[PDB]
Amino acid sequence: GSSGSSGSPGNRENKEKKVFISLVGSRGLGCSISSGPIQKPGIFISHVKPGSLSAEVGLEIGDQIVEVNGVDFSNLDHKEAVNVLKSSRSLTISIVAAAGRELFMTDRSGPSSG
Repeated sequence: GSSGSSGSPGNRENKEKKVFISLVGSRGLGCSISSGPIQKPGIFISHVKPGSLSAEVGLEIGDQIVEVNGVDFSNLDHKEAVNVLKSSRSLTISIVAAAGRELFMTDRSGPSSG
């Protein structure tokens, strides 16, 4: 085997990241999603399991789901966002890299069993 590619670079972005979650093989999502208020409605991650479909991508608490597989998760629900999330295996989630991290960061209570 012998083949090298330098590829053509050219990119400049930070916010709004695309994370594709694949529900195949030995790997199942293990992150919790929450529902924002009326002022900040949406789908935000609450927790991420170690070695989950979200952990693999490096998803963290705050990553608000604004889009999923080209879906409008900016006004979805915990049922619609889940149904759509459970709709197919492979889905392209578009987070804003800890969009609403303050929705959780703000004070650290630390629940036991929701």
